[PDB]
Amino acid sequence: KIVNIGAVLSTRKHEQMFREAVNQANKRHGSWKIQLNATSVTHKPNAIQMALSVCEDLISSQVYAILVSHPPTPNDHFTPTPVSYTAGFYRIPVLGLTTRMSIYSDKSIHLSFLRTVPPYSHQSSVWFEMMRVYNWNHIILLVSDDHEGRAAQKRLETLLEERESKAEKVLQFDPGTKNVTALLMEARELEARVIILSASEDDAATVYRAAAMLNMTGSGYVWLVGEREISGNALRYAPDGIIGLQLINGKNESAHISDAVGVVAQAVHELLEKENITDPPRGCVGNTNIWKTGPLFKRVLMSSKYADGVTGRVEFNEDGDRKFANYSIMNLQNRKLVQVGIYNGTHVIPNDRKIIWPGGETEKPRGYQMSTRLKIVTIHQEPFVYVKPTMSDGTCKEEFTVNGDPVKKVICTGPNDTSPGSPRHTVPQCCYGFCIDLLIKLARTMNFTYEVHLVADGKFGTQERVNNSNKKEWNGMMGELLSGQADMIVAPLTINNERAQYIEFSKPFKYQGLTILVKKPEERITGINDPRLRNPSDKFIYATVKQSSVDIYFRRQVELSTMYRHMEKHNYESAAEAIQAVRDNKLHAFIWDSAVLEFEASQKCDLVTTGELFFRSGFGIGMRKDSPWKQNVSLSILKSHENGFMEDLDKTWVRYQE
Amino acid sequence: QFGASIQQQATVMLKIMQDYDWHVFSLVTTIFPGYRDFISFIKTTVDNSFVGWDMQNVITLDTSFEDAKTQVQLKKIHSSVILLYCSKDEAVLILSEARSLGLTGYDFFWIVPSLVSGNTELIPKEFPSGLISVSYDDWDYSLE
Amino acid sequence: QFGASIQQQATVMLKIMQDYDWHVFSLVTTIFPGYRDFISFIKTTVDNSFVGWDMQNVITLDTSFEDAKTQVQLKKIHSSVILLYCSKDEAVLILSEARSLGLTGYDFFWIVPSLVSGNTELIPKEFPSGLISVSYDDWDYSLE
Repeated sequence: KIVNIGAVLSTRKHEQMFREAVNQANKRHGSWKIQLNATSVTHKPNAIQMALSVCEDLISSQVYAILVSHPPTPNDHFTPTPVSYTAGFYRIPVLGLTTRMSIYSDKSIHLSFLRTVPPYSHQSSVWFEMMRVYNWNHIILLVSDDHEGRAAQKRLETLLEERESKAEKVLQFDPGTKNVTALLMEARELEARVIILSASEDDAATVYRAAAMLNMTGSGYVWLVGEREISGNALRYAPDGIIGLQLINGKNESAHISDAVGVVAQAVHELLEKENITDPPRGCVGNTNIWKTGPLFKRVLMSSKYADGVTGRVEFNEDGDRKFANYSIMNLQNRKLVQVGIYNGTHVIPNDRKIIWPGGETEKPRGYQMSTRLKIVTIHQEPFVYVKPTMSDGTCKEEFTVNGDPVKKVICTGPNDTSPGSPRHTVPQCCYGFCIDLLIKLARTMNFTYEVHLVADGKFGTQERVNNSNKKEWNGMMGELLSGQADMIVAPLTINNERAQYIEFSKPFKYQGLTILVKKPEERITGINDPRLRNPSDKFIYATVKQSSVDIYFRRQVELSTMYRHMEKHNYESAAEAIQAVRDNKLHAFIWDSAVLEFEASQKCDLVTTGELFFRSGFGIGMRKDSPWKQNVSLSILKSHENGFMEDLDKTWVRYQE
Repeated sequence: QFGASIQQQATVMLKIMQDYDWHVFSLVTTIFPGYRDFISFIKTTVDNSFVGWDMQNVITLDTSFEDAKTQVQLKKIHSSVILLYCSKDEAVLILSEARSLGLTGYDFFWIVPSLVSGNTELIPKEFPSGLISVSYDDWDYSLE
Repeated sequence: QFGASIQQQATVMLKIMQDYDWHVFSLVTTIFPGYRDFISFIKTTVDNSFVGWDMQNVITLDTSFEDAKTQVQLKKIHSSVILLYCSKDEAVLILSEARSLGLTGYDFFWIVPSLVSGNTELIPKEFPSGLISVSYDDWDYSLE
């Protein structure tokens, strides 16, 4: 007829308040014959013998609830873990009250741990409420604590599942280092300014000093931190105008103890109304039998619904967290904490105080500034991308064409040869041609600067297994684009269904098919329907560029596996290698696009194309995902389609013959 | 530890599914902890495998099943291979509902991990004869 | 008596299906008597039609359903038009089971005979709004 409650509490005044709450718990519950005893223990500066003393004292006491209520501990470990593990050996609920670590959220590790405080990842949902208010989509994540970093990434993907957007940059590294400013500058070069930080006080002060020295706290830079990042020297190193969070009664222990007493008391009076009552045995000596109503009492604690307390509607979810939590939103106005918002369990309301930002006006700074210098990457296409070495030092010889058109070149940067050939030789040379004039037309239509560089290899990019952990990766232009080093691929991109699933496409500027390059008895082949090419031999030598989209289009064709097995022994690096090889009469056929070989037939009369025209497709501009550089650029491309500028580009290279 | 984690075990089970061309499958996840890492590992493995897995959407749970709202999600299942991540006392009720809903047919498969499959002696009669399990408990190599 | 028969009503319902080109359908028959003549009349009508109907196999019920073996035949239903022949008492359970299956969709039509269509006043809440029925109940021509 007795119920024992164990507690690890230090101060005698709060012990007296705890005993007073135990005494007042039996007030409104009638004259029932249940009794409530409480046993509180102090704290030795160690942790092993503390765990020993507490575990054998609570075995000898046979308690039902175990409480740890020590915020101001000098050790920064904050580990009530061993007593919770010892109670989880017999499945006894330990109600943690102080810490908010995400390692306690794992119920597979902490089998019988409950708590009335949520982890900080739920604050990101509050920050998602910022996304419900300030209408901001692209974020920049920075988490140093990797024990909670996977849970923060999980919660972030759970929040972004609704809008189906993507985080622009995520970062995880070892806490303790200092040279993280390179990734800060890489995030600075991005369009967004939203900064989400999840670390301890030392790394927060380190990144505050790094943003202060590099002036990343100017206009438009969105800063959004929590309670751990506004304490200690991080509060001293914080810039003025930063927005932070505050836990209402997060450190106020006296009402929190009474709330915990009310929760435990109503849980015990709920459990007394049901059958199958079991008791914890004397597990110190000769008792390893588990307490059989562990998950039963846990299920009692799952449906615990309350209506008493100064905090309010305390309620457990499936994770045993805190529902309907009042939060405060603070601002740092001239090294002074100024309250600028309140938060109920679903909605943010700013108070009568104004919101003064570190940048300009008091309204929200739209920190989504698009890149005025679009990084352009391309492959060396032979009739389209002419690359010429410089004359004296980084210069371009301004030669004139035969039609009175001056060639407007650009200073591009490119490697010299392949990686076994050239170890490291990347020089700036002169790029011009077809798509360069297309980019000149785009820069004439819309005012934006650019940065033309070249892809490191001579491949488009295929979907290949990386050599560890069985993961798909891309390479080439797609590998340089998806890594964030490139912005817009201006190249004759072969449009297919696989790449449409991953990135968005624009309107095609080129429209052509496929053809066969031969040299001039049947000297022609007339397409794929030659039966000798269905079952080839060592005579008809035909191949294509290694890691090309033509090979992917043939890989989708499940009825031409013989050509896929035949052409893999003769794939070359570039198409010019195939031109030189068939120039020496070593090749016999080559599947390639139409107008390139038409221009090369206009250059060299021995180069002969075939008669058929299959795979009538289009080539456009390689693009990113949903972006404001899509609609206006596509309208500019269609404006180039409707006028005679396509005919002008034909007059430059296509219509011009010899 | 000298053991085998659930991630490498999921890798081995998806290797089994790749070696059998069992590409049309499903996934039922309960409230047993360590489950979102399992879902995310399945998502990354499907995104990094040459199969292109035809995966049915995840049947999620909230509590012990009322057989009212979980019934609709279980009646969405029409695929053969069924994956599950739960505890044993949950799996008894899951297999009882699956036999009650007829999900234990000859076409339908059931692959469970080693954490739900406990003692070799304690086998309740509600288990389907043909239950696929993967555990590193090798009787050929003793403790010595 | 007057009016049509069940065979002429089946002819009218197949004329409805012919006028709308709903050629992909099924047939679900319960243990209400006169059912083998109904199935044979449908077979001879498809065999005497200019359509070339796509008829799925006949789902035959046995008793009050355990929702174990009948659900296997109900999950085989991939067609659009569902043809049901039963009484008024079993129709509530069949429509509730089909709603639990999710087989009461927008493309999943339901055409019922006249005898299951009972009282105009007594309408249970398990009827889909759009339930197709055929009966000789004409209000424009009275008894006189």
